Amino acid sequence: GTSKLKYVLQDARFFLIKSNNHENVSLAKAKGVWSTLPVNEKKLNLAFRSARSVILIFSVRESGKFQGFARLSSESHHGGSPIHWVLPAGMSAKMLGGVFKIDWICRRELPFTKSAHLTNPWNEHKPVKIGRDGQEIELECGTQLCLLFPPDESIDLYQVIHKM
Ligand SMILES: CNc1nc(Cl)nc2c(Cc3cccc(Cl)c3)[nH]nc12
Repeated sequence: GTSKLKYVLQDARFFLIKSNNHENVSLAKAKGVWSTLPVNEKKLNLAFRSARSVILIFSVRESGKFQGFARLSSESHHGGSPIHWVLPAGMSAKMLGGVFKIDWICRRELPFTKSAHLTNPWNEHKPVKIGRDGQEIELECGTQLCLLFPPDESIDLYQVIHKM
Protein backbone atom coordinates (compact mmCIF):
# COMPACT_ATOMS: atom_id res chain seq x y z
CA GLY A 1 0.00 0.00 0.00
CA THR A 2 0.88 3.69 -0.28
CA SER A 3 -0.46 4.93 3.07
CA LYS A 4 2.80 4.60 5.01
CA LEU A 5 4.67 6.22 2.10
CA LYS A 6 2.30 9.20 2.12
CA TYR A 7 2.83 9.52 5.87
CA VAL A 8 6.61 9.61 5.37
CA LEU A 9 6.22 12.27 2.64
CA GLN A 10 3.96 14.46 4.79
CA ASP A 11 5.50 17.95 4.99
CA ALA A 12 8.79 16.64 3.61
CA ARG A 13 11.35 18.66 1.70
CA PHE A 14 12.64 17.25 -1.60
CA PHE A 15 16.00 17.67 -3.35
CA LEU A 16 17.16 16.49 -6.76
CA ILE A 17 20.47 14.59 -6.61
CA LYS A 18 22.37 14.28 -9.90
CA SER A 19 25.20 11.74 -9.97
CA ASN A 20 27.73 11.66 -12.79
CA ASN A 21 28.02 7.85 -12.67
CA HIS A 22 26.00 4.76 -11.74
CA GLU A 23 28.67 3.29 -9.43
CA ASN A 24 28.17 5.89 -6.71
CA VAL A 25 24.39 5.43 -6.70
CA SER A 26 24.97 1.67 -6.46
CA LEU A 27 27.35 2.29 -3.56
CA ALA A 28 24.80 4.58 -1.92
CA LYS A 29 22.10 1.91 -2.20
CA ALA A 30 24.42 -0.74 -0.75
CA LYS A 31 25.83 1.30 2.13
CA GLY A 32 23.10 3.82 2.97
CA VAL A 33 25.30 6.90 2.48
CA TRP A 34 25.55 9.89 0.19
CA SER A 35 28.09 12.66 -0.33
CA THR A 36 27.69 15.86 -2.33
CA LEU A 37 29.52 19.11 -2.99
CA PRO A 38 29.98 21.62 -0.13
CA VAL A 39 27.39 24.05 -1.53
CA ASN A 40 24.71 21.34 -1.50
CA GLU A 41 25.96 19.80 1.76
CA LYS A 42 25.23 23.08 3.56
CA LYS A 43 21.73 23.19 2.07
CA LEU A 44 20.90 19.62 3.13
CA ASN A 45 22.25 20.14 6.65
CA LEU A 46 20.00 23.19 7.03
CA ALA A 47 17.01 21.31 5.61
CA PHE A 48 17.60 18.29 7.88
CA ARG A 49 16.95 20.41 10.98
CA SER A 50 13.93 22.17 9.45
CA ALA A 51 11.71 19.33 8.20
CA ARG A 52 10.24 16.08 9.48
CA SER A 53 11.70 14.37 6.38
CA VAL A 54 14.30 15.39 3.81
CA ILE A 55 13.96 13.31 0.64
CA LEU A 56 16.74 12.89 -1.93
CA ILE A 57 15.53 11.89 -5.39
CA PHE A 58 18.39 10.39 -7.41
CA SER A 59 19.16 10.64 -11.11
CA VAL A 60 22.29 9.44 -12.90
CA ARG A 61 23.27 11.87 -15.63
CA GLU A 62 22.48 10.68 -19.19
CA SER A 63 20.40 7.73 -17.91
CA GLY A 64 17.06 9.36 -18.72
CA LYS A 65 15.69 8.03 -15.42
CA PHE A 66 15.46 8.47 -11.70
CA GLN A 67 17.04 5.60 -9.78
CA GLY A 68 15.05 5.89 -6.55
CA PHE A 69 14.67 8.06 -3.47
CA ALA A 70 15.79 8.05 0.14
CA ARG A 71 15.34 9.95 3.39
CA LEU A 72 18.19 11.71 5.19
CA SER A 73 18.73 10.12 8.58
CA SER A 74 21.56 12.42 9.71
CA GLU A 75 23.44 15.60 9.00
CA SER A 76 26.80 15.23 7.27
CA HIS A 77 29.61 13.68 9.34
CA HIS A 78 33.35 13.54 8.68
CA GLY A 79 35.89 10.84 9.39
CA GLY A 80 35.11 7.20 9.88
CA SER A 81 34.33 4.99 6.89
CA PRO A 82 36.11 6.68 3.94
CA ILE A 83 33.69 5.92 1.11
CA HIS A 84 35.43 4.70 -2.05
CA TRP A 85 33.40 6.84 -4.42
CA VAL A 86 34.30 6.61 -8.10
CA LEU A 87 35.33 10.22 -8.60
CA PRO A 88 34.34 12.05 -11.81
CA ALA A 89 36.63 14.57 -13.48
CA GLY A 90 37.23 17.78 -11.57
CA MET A 91 35.90 16.08 -8.41
CA SER A 92 38.19 15.34 -5.47
CA ALA A 93 37.76 13.07 -2.46
CA LYS A 94 37.84 16.16 -0.21
CA MET A 95 34.92 17.75 -2.07
CA LEU A 96 32.87 14.60 -1.35
CA GLY A 97 34.16 14.45 2.22
CA GLY A 98 30.93 15.02 4.13
CA VAL A 99 28.93 11.79 4.47
CA PHE A 100 25.17 11.72 5.06
CA LYS A 101 23.40 8.59 6.25
CA ILE A 102 20.27 7.75 4.25
CA ASP A 103 17.36 5.29 4.46
CA TRP A 104 16.12 4.16 1.09
CA ILE A 105 12.40 4.43 0.48
CA CYS A 106 12.45 3.19 -3.13
CA ARG A 107 15.33 1.60 -5.02
CA ARG A 108 13.27 1.19 -8.23
CA GLU A 109 13.74 3.23 -11.42
CA LEU A 110 11.36 5.78 -12.92
CA PRO A 111 11.89 6.92 -16.53
CA PHE A 112 11.75 10.67 -17.19
CA THR A 113 8.99 10.01 -19.71
CA LYS A 114 6.69 9.19 -16.76
CA SER A 115 7.21 12.53 -14.97
CA ALA A 116 6.71 14.81 -17.98
CA HIS A 117 3.51 16.23 -16.43
CA LEU A 118 5.28 17.45 -13.25
CA THR A 119 6.88 20.90 -13.18
CA ASN A 120 8.95 22.41 -10.38
CA PRO A 121 7.95 25.93 -9.22
CA TRP A 122 11.41 26.39 -7.68
CA ASN A 123 13.02 25.89 -11.13
CA GLU A 124 10.85 28.17 -13.27
CA HIS A 125 8.22 25.41 -13.68
CA LYS A 126 10.52 23.39 -15.88
CA PRO A 127 9.86 19.64 -15.91
CA VAL A 128 11.02 18.17 -12.63
CA LYS A 129 13.70 16.05 -14.35
CA ILE A 130 15.48 19.34 -15.17
CA GLY A 131 17.70 20.75 -12.47
CA ARG A 132 21.22 20.95 -11.13
CA ASP A 133 22.55 18.66 -8.42
CA GLY A 134 20.86 19.86 -5.22
CA GLN A 135 17.89 21.66 -6.79
CA GLU A 136 15.02 21.83 -4.31
CA ILE A 137 11.68 20.47 -5.52
CA GLU A 138 8.47 22.06 -4.25
CA LEU A 139 6.33 20.00 -1.82
CA GLU A 140 3.43 19.12 -4.13
CA CYS A 141 5.66 18.35 -7.13
CA GLY A 142 8.05 16.26 -5.04
CA THR A 143 5.20 14.33 -3.41
CA GLN A 144 3.58 13.47 -6.73
CA LEU A 145 6.99 12.54 -8.21
CA CYS A 146 7.67 10.09 -5.39
CA LEU A 147 4.20 8.58 -5.77
CA LEU A 148 4.93 7.82 -9.45
CA PHE A 149 7.70 5.37 -8.57
CA PRO A 150 6.82 1.69 -8.66
CA PRO A 151 6.30 0.33 -5.15
CA ASP A 152 9.42 -1.22 -3.60
CA GLU A 153 8.09 -4.23 -1.73
CA SER A 154 11.56 -5.03 -0.39
CA ILE A 155 11.37 -2.00 1.94
CA ASP A 156 9.44 -1.83 5.23
CA LEU A 157 8.68 1.82 5.99
CA TYR A 158 7.92 0.95 9.65
CA GLN A 159 11.46 1.64 10.88
CA VAL A 160 11.72 4.80 8.73
CA ILE A 161 8.58 6.13 10.42
CA HIS A 162 10.12 5.59 13.87
CA LYS A 163 13.08 7.84 13.04
CA MET A 164 10.69 10.73 12.38
C1 LIG B 1 28.91 10.54 -4.30
N1 LIG B 1 28.58 11.84 -4.94
C2 LIG B 1 28.56 12.18 -6.30
N2 LIG B 1 29.06 11.31 -7.24
C3 LIG B 1 29.02 11.69 -8.57
CL1 LIG B 1 29.70 10.51 -9.81
N3 LIG B 1 28.53 12.82 -9.10
C4 LIG B 1 28.00 13.75 -8.20
C5 LIG B 1 27.39 15.05 -8.37
C6 LIG B 1 27.12 15.94 -9.58
C7 LIG B 1 28.33 16.94 -9.94
C8 LIG B 1 28.20 18.37 -9.86
C9 LIG B 1 29.31 19.23 -10.19
C10 LIG B 1 30.57 18.69 -10.59
C11 LIG B 1 30.67 17.27 -10.65
CL2 LIG B 1 32.27 16.53 -11.17
C12 LIG B 1 29.59 16.40 -10.34
N4 LIG B 1 27.08 15.45 -7.10
N5 LIG B 1 27.41 14.56 -6.14
C13 LIG B 1 27.98 13.47 -6.78
